[PDB]
Amino acid sequence: RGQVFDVGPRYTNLSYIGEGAYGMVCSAYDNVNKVRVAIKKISPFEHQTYCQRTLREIKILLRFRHENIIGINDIIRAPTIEQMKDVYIVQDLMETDLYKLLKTQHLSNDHICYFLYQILRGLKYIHSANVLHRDLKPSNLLLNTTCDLKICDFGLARVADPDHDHTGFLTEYVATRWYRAPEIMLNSKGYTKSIDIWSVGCILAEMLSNRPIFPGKHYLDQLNHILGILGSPSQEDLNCIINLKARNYLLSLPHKNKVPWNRLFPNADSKALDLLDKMLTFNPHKRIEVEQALAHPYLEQYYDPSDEPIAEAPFKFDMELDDLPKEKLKELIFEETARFQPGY
Ligand SMILES: O=C(N[C@H](CO)c1ccc(F)c(Cl)c1)c1cc(-c2n[nH]cc2-c2cccc(Cl)c2)c[nH]1
Repeated sequence: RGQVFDVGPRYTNLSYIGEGAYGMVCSAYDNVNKVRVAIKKISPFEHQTYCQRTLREIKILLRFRHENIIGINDIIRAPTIEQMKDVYIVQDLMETDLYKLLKTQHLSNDHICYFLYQILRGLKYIHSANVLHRDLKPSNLLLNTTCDLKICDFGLARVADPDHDHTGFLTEYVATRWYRAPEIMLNSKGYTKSIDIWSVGCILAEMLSNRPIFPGKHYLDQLNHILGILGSPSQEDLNCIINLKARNYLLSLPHKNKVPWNRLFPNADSKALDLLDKMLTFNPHKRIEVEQALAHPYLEQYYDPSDEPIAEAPFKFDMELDDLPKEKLKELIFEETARFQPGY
């Protein structure tokens, strides 16, 4: 089962937790700190896109330190670049993720409130570093037995660049469909923080209902679902969309009215539906920002600005990775991981 999982002398006792495209995660015993950790094997070097997501996660996570964000406490790889085929990343061990919880567990308002807070608290740190996660969703939210939440997988994360956000209509995207903001299908590259707030809103809705709020089955169908609930965008909102093919598509649509949140979520806290509304606002300029969300009445019993830390060192203009070849991406992954080598 546990294939070629070659963590050195330090980590023993492996258990298969899960898999993915180009890697595997197992639990293991840290014979140094005596604590049982999580280790993720990565085999990305064949594809440039994988090397690009591996490099992004490592640069960022090594520079981040926050309780609601997953850490990288160690990295294991071959001593030379020629010999390095895989990379192992040691990270926090968490019992489950939110995606698995929503399948079998119904969350109490208290849990929804607490999970939401921790997501926003950690998102604040990320955004304060001028970084967008860009792939927030239930499966990227980890929980332990005492319901501590940590955000993971920054393979899609980018440095904010709102000046280069505008793009054409139905422009290709990578992040998960159900949690994709409307503007992504319209005129946005997803380079503004408002992208994350939308996903978090979709996650809030899903926590109230245990099912996706906008479960589109393909690219354009995603927009249909969102507009089916939010209704036709106002004139003022349409004017913010200057692209003609995007505006005209929205104009070609029949008028639809807003479907009441309380109609969708009968048992839901009204304070929760009010915030949900602010998060799932069509216009990304009007959409609530992370610090407003934290200060929202629904999260009153947790809100504490001084206990909600921001990044010490924010990333500057984007990392320029989209350009470099696999070969150069492997070197950068090599040099970024050097510090964890005993020969260092
Ligand atoms: O980076 C992590 N996961 C990303 C996306 O979620 C990933 C999963 C597979 C893969 F093949 C890749 Cl490339 C990326 C991660 C999870 C845990 C992690 N601690 N404790 C438990 C886990 C865990 C929970 C559920 C499922 C898994 Cl599998 C692991 C650490 N780090």
